[PDB]
Amino acid sequence: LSAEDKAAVERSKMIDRNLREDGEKAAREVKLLLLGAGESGKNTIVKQMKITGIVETHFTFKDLHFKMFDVGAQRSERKKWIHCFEGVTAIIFCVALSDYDLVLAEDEEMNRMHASMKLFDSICNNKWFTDTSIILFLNKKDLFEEKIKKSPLTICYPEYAGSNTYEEAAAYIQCQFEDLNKRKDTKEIYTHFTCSTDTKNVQFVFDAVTDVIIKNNLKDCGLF
Amino acid sequence: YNYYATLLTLLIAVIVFGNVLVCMAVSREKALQTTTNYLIVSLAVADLLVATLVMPWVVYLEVVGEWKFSRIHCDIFVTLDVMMCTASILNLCAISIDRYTAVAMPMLYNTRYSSKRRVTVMISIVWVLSFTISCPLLFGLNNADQNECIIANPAFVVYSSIVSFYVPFIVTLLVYIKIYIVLRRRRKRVNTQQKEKKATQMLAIVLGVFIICWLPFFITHILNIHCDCNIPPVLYSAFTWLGYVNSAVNPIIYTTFNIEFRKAFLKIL
Amino acid sequence: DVQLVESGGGLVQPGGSRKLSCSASGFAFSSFGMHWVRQAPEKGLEWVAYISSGSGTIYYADTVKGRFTISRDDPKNTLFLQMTSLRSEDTAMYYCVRSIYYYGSSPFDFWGQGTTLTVSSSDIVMTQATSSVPVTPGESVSISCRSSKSLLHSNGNTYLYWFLQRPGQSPQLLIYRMSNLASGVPDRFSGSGSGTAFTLTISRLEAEDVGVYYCMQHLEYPLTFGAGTKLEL
Amino acid sequence: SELDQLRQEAEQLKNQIRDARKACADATLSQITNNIDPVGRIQMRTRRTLRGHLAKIYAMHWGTDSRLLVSASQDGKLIIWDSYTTNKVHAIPLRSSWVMTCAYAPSGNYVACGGLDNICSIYNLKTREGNVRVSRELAGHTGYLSCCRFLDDNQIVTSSGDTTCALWDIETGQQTTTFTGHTGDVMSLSLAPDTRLFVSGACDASAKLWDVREGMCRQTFTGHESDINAICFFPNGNAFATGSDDATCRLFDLRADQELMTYSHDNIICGITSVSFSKSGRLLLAGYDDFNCNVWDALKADRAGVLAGHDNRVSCLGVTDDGMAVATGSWDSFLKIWNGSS
Amino acid sequence: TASIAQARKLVEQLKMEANIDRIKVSKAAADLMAYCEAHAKEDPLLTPVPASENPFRE
Ligand SMILES: CC(C)C[C@H]1C(=O)N2CCC[C@H]2[C@]2(O)O[C@](NC(=O)[C@@H]3C=C4c5cccc6[nH]c(Br)c(c56)C[C@H]4N(C)C3)(C(C)C)C(=O)N12
Repeated sequence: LSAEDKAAVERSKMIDRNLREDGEKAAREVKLLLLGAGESGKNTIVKQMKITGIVETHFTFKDLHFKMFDVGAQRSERKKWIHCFEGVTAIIFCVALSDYDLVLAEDEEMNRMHASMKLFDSICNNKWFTDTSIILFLNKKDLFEEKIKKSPLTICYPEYAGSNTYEEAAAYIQCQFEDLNKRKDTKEIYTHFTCSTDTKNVQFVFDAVTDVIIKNNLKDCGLF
Repeated sequence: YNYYATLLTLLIAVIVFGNVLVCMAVSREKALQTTTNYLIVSLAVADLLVATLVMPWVVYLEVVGEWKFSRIHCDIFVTLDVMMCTASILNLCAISIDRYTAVAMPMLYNTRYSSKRRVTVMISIVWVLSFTISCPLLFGLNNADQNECIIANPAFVVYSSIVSFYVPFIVTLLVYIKIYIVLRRRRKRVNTQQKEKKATQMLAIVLGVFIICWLPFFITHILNIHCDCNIPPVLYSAFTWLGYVNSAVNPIIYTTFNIEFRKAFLKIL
Repeated sequence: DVQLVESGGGLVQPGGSRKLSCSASGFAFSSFGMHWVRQAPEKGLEWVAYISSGSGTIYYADTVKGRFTISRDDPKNTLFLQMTSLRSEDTAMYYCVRSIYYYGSSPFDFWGQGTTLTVSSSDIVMTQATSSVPVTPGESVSISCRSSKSLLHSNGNTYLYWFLQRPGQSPQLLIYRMSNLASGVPDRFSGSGSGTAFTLTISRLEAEDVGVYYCMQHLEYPLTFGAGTKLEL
Repeated sequence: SELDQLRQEAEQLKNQIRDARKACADATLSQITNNIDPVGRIQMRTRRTLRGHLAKIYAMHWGTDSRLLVSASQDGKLIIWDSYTTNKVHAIPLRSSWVMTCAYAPSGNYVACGGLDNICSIYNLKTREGNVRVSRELAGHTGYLSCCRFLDDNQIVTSSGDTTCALWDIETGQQTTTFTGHTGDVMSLSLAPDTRLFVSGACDASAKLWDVREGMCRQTFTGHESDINAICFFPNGNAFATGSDDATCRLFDLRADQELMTYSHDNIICGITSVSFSKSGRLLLAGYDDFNCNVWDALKADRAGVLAGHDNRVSCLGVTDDGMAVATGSWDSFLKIWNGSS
Repeated sequence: TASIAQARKLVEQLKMEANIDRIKVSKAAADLMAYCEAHAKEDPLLTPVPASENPFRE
């Protein structure tokens, strides 16, 4: 083995060392997906937590690196790039509560809330995310309380009891997204009501991600 | 007793059958190559060493009732028997620490590179400490006669038993309790269920089998010295076999109950 | 662009300790494998030491073994040669050389300006047929170089390197691995040969082609330069 | 008055061009290849197992010298390999970790890679410094880039998710020609050997060949019922081979202007991540995402061999210019190199 | 007027492709088969090269 060849192997060993170290850093940071309509309060979470194509936001809360991918800018078909995101810890899924009466811009036959549920049904029941838990945020809590009194939730749902108060309707909206989940043993939905406080939103993500990691660890260990 | 020998022969097959399948399954499937499973392989390999290097010699001794082999051969047999059994017990403490790491400090266990380093450290410590404990026996501190070769020095066994069995058992019992405390607390928080129920079942089964099998034999040795009272020989023999039975039961308790491993069993069958 | 400037030396008593510092700027210093080459006044080049990338494998020459130590600091981008127990033979010009190693790479491509350290008072023997040939610009000149050992390795390429050193200038790579051309050399230079007796053919000489031509082997350490062919216009 | 008037003339032309294809379809390729000898079992062993990746491998391209190969991975690292000696030549830290494609230049100087970031970053390998820097960050696409093939050191054709292919100028850093013909997300690219034409299949189940000189859709091929993921040319440049999610590879011909063969088996229902050809073109290497690669016979549609050494699904496989070895890269982070044994 | 503009381009594009002259499959199949036969010996994957000539050795 010549001197040029031996030094080339020595270079590869140096490449191997740096590539293994970068992979160790990549394992430590927690990837989490972000799906939203784009006008449904997804932007509000990204600016609060931080304080075309993919948008990457890096934030650290408590001894942990969070990597977030904002993939709502791409208008292409999801089927041919969602398989990249198979290995991911969670899926933050932003849905505004104010979208129940507002009609969708492109076709206006279907409501915005129904369109978000169609997006939720695709991502949740996807074959790539059979084990990846989803974190669901209800963004426009403040606006929803004012709007519900003016306009009831009956316009969105043919079948609904008609309570027309925040405490029970919001819980029903939470129930509707959870019911769309077909697999309940492998993946669990973590619903949250987004508030203006910056710490509270990041705290729920840290709690949920830690909970999801323990589930992955216990499954690998075999106590499950 | 020839009839008593026949049932013991069957046990040898059971230990080999379970342990060989689990070791082969881990190598074939990348899903079974995770951090905790590597320590389970260590236990399965240790059980095979009990099944092959230790078990026929124990069976043979029961039939003849007297040590007919050379004096040097018995010292090797005593050294292997103590080391491989200690390796099995210490592996369970290693699994305990590994499982506790996952729950208490999830960040360390999640990262693949750090977890791989832990497995190398854990397997090294378990096998070397078992060798260290059995190292004085190899030199010749077994004070047996040439006719019948049994461990006859009481002083050495007391110190050895504490490190081999008692100290990990205190750790193993405490660790699984601590794991159960977090799982019980987590269950209450979620309620304020199927995964938690199975997890509660697994913790009781793991500690239970270890207490049923290994614990009787070691209790007798301490009890005999303190009481200064005679005990029948059969009791030592019976409890020794019971401790060996756990090696047969070790793949079933750890590997079989997990859902992913069940697919590997179907492929073999 | 890239620049290697090494300083330190010029007045050392024999037996003293002089530390040579090579300051590297303008390139990724951590990737390259550094070489120290020494050139005595009006004599051929000799290889002193090599450190790989990352300080993994450090090779020394037989004459400088045990007396000289080569060190590199990667954040400050500085190459240090500590020279101890100097002799009368150690009066030479030390060049800081950077080399990269991969498939298709051009090692020994960039060369330091050089510092003069003067003092007060087995392997592949690379020989060349002639020492100085008077030639005119515009005609084809063939400089030969005969190796003692066959430079052809089992992988396929023969590791002979041609270096041009102008009067009062630093050497430069112009042909690496006997067939390929470096970055910046014109296509008038062409290396040929087979097995042992390698040769270099210039198509057309110019004013910037005058100098001394060396032929370093690189099959195995120590690296051996031949006694170079001086060219006079 | 005009919307439906042109919708009926469009369906008439479509009907008028399928009758021409049928009329010139007296024989199939299943009839002109019965008299020739079969290929036999092509048992290719795993010569090398390029490892060092810690994440999924999306694309890999070969070199002109048939030795170096470039790999695109999920971990944000573009690694140039040495297939013979198995040692890393380079490993570029990428700005985006979602690199869907990568090519190696025909001269060996540059390497391009784009992904979900929608920019095909062209890295200069043979540079004066040590590290491999960014020559240009080609920007202007709206969707994800699925291929970035090189015509030469100055021109790069790129396929994107915004239903447009674009012929980029590397020097100026701007599109010189934009190929807007598809209604679905474009997934493949394949340059012809004479570098004048290129076909690219999209998610509208259609492969269109564009000329680079004029810039318009020369021909349009149909027949698939699902999305076309990977196309490569037969080494003439007269036929390409598509790969769809219906477990069917078709052999469209450019002069015959229709399909020749249908490479589909009953037991496979999975997608076709990558298609490739040998130097002669007899073996059609197709990479299925049921964890292995089937060595199809191009002339006879017979599964000559199976490359079954990958644990996870093979994504990109390429064959060298001299045709020596086929390197298949799967999502288990191993670039196994396969070669026949005598 | 977006639908009308798209329709005009699609109709015009189809007319262009229709004018392209296309040969028979039998002639086209024979030419593709001819390339395979001509370069059958050169191909290492079709006919496996010996290990000495093979750059990839175990
Ligand atoms: C320890 C003494 C008190 C028991 C003694 C004895 O009194 N025997 C009477 C008949 C059977 C025989 C014995 O049990 O059978 C013998 N072997 C054993 O009892 C083996 C010795 C053991 C042991 C001794 C000291 C420290 C230890 N740490 C660990 Br973990 C073990 C261990 C495992 C345990 N294995 C399971 C049994 C002979 C066949 C070698 C023996 O030594 N026996």
